[PDB]
Amino acid sequence: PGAGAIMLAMVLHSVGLPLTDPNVAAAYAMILGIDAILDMGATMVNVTGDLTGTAIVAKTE
Amino acid sequence: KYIEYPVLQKILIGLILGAIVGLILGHYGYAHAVHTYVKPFGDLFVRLLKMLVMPIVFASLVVGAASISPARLGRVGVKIVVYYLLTSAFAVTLGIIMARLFNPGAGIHLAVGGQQFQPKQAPPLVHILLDIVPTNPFGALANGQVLPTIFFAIILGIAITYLMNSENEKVRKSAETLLDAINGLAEAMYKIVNGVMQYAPIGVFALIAYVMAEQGVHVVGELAKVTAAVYVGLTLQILLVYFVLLKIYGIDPISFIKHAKDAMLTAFVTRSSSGTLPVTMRVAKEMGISEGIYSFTLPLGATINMDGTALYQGVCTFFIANALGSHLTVGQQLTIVLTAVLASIGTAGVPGAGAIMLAMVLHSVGLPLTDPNVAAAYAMILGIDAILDMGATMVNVTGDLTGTAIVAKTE
Amino acid sequence: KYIEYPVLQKILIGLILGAIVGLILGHYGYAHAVHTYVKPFGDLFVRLLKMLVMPIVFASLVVGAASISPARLGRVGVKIVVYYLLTSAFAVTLGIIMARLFNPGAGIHLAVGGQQFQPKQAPPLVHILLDIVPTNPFGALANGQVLPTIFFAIILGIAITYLMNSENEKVRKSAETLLDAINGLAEAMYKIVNGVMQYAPIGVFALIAYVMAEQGVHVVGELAKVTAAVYVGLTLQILLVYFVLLKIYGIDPISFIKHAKDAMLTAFVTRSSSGTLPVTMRVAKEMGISEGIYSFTLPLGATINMDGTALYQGVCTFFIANALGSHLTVGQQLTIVLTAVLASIGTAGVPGAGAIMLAMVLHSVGLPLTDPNVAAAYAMILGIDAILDMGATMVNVTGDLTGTAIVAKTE
Amino acid sequence: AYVMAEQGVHVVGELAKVTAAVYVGLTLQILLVYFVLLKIYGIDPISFIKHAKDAMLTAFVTRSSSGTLPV
Ligand SMILES: N[C@@H](CC(=O)O)C(=O)O
Ligand SMILES: N[C@@H](CC(=O)O)C(=O)O
Ligand SMILES: N[C@@H](CC(=O)O)C(=O)O
Ligand code: NA
Ligand code: NA
Ligand code: NA
Ligand code: NA
Repeated sequence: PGAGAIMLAMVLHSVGLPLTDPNVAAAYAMILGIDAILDMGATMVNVTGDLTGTAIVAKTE
Repeated sequence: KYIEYPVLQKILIGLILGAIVGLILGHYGYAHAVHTYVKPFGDLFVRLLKMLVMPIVFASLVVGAASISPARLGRVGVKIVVYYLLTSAFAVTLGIIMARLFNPGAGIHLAVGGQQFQPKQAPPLVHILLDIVPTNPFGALANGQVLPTIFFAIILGIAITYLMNSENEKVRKSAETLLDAINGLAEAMYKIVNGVMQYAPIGVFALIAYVMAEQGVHVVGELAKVTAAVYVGLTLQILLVYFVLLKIYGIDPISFIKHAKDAMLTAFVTRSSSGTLPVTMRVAKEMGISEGIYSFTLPLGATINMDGTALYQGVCTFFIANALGSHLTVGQQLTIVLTAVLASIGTAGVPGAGAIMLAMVLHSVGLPLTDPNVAAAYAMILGIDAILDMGATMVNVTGDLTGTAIVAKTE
Repeated sequence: KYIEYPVLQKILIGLILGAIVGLILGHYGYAHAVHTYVKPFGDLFVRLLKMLVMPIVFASLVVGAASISPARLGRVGVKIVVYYLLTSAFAVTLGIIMARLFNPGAGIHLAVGGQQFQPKQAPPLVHILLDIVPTNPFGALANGQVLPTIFFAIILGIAITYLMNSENEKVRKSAETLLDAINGLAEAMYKIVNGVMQYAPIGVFALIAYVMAEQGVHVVGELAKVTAAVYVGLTLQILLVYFVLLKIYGIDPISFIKHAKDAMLTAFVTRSSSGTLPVTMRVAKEMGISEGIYSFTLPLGATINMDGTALYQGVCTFFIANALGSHLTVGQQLTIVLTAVLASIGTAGVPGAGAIMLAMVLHSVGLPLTDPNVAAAYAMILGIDAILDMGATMVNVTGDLTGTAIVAKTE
Repeated sequence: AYVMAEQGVHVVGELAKVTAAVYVGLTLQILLVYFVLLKIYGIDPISFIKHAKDAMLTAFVTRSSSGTLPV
């Protein structure tokens, strides 16, 4: 759970914004407060696409 | 090589210039370049200004407690305290009354729902007290320790004094040799505090160079709203309270700022009351106040009386409760004042420790630091921080000087 | 009970005696027993000689900067600087030109082939300078800190001078009391520095008792050859550079070592410029140099001008390049100079910190320390180290007296 | 590829000589002690290395008895 929210950092760093700047971290924080609420829907489609990835490959094997 | 242009010209010249060099280089993303190249010159300034604090506070206080009555320290003190608290207490309610008039934080919707908790609290008072009495004064000196130094120099000056009215007039010889040389030092340091101060022009340019590059950019929207209510609030303390308390105690308000700036401007750009002190003290002397007063109301004020911190502490505490829509109202409004006085008395005398203190006052009301949106909002303030810190410090100091001058025109 | 046989007899007496007790005790495997039994006496000497460094450096400078014009400090400084750089940069070339003349390391076959890497570099200059300004000068004293101390006593001395030129003749009284009592101290230290130095005969005996015991036996084969190359390189800096710069500046070259040894025989046997300095300074005074010079050019050179270090740092860099067969040639020979200077300026004033710096100079050229045969070769030098360290320090110090006496004959 | 890259160059002077001393010492344990104890115990000395290498060429290159063991 939410290691994706921690990972969100990597993807932030790739573009401009760096984590050190208060308003970067200010916004990220807010997101870290809505996080497991996202994480729910997130995980249900991390797995649903794992099942469709299996079923449609074995329907071809 | 200037050769010597006047200082309050070059000082005020580098201030308005490096503020623009800083803001331009800052908003064009160079603030790191600025923190590489410029910064270390605005450092050397504060470096030299610190270098003096330890002798100049110890020396000047031995002398000044020798050249005043034990009776009168003890009156000037109880005076400065009950004046210090009253000024500090006013600055909070003058902050609440600015975040009520303005509205920073409101208009960023972000509420949250959990407290207190439980919570904790208790400043270990007993230990802070026993602590002003140092156990090696050589020690105390040797590593910062201004408050425990005070309580020595006061004890020493009082004892030398006593040595001079003693029967055997061999000791009164020694008693003089000591107190002369001690004054030798103190006097010397006030000469060095002019030395540095010809460096100030550079140091002042290169300080708001860096402070304006690396945090001007953040003065935006609802954060900008926190600046204005604080700034317009600090420059309302100056006018509504000091000039009034100077006028009332019949000391000239405009001649007072006429003493200056020197310490008003080293307070602003350094954002260090402790680093200011030498300059702060040399504008006590140069304005004629008595040494047995100013060398003990100013090193105590440099920590205990931070009107400018406990103002921003008021209005920052409002911003983070506004951004969450938690309306604070009767009881808390009143327990902000108490605790932001506390939090500033409180704060240390160095850069943005007032902001770190801001945590004690938040936790005092509902909101606790752990809750992401609490912290999200606090983080934002931690980006407008050094910009508040400047004005905060310049009033933390100007309230010390008016405190001094107004107590000493009664004594 | 000697009762008092002459000092340079009894110090030169235990020197040539204890080098023989030590080599006999050490090559017959006892060097442990000698670091048990003898050593605490060679120690107690360096103990006593340290004890003074702090007052004697502080007090004397205050006085010497008071007793001269701010102008002339500024002029004796820039001089001593551009002198010191120049002496140090020759000493590497005179070290290169000795490990070219001898051949230390070549004749041991051990090659390796991986560099640079990348590599790194940049002494943080900004911060070493800003550091010479201490922020607690009580502090700085209270713990070693010689360079920050210098930057105070110079500003204090200068401040006092100005106080004696002030209208109010009550502060001129205080000013005198101070500078007088301060000179009270300085003077006193110079008396105790004779106290010890009657102990030096024992101490010198008991220092090379040990350094020769535990490191003589290693002066063998390719290692003896770096010794010869450095030692013959060192007593040829003395002759070709000092005596020549002394003659030229019209000061008597033989009457100069005739000032001595004292500072020449504590520098050698302590291997500490910092522990010497009391004896280094007392033979600046005793030979008639003015205090407003020697109490500022001897504590600065005590760290900044290390001729004997920057010499063995060139010929040790060679030894390690030759043992690996890594030939250095055009570009590196010149950037050994630059670096072995930097590395000695550079080195700390205490035992074998120069052998520890040798690393910084190895990595400036190809070889990195990690590779087994670089470190194998470096390990051998760490066993000839305190033996090189002796002469090395004796010329670090001798290059500060000459640098002092030749600048003071110009001022 | 690597062990020769980062440690071949050092086999030089007195160091090459411990190499020679060990290496010629090791291929003389093989001959004088194994082949002889194999012969004597009536197992075929050349048919024994003929078992191999496999365990002889992972033992050499891994420098791990523990990592060899499966082979
Ligand atoms: N740096 C401030 C403290 C603060 O308000 O953050 C001062 O010297 O007063
Ligand atoms: N022992 C030397 C330092 C060195 O060359 O290792 C000194 O005091 O100058
Ligand atoms: N690498 C060796 C051990 C050794 O001789 O260093 C082994 O696996 O047997
Ligand atoms: Na203050
Ligand atoms: Na405070
Ligand atoms: Na030296
Ligand atoms: Na050095």
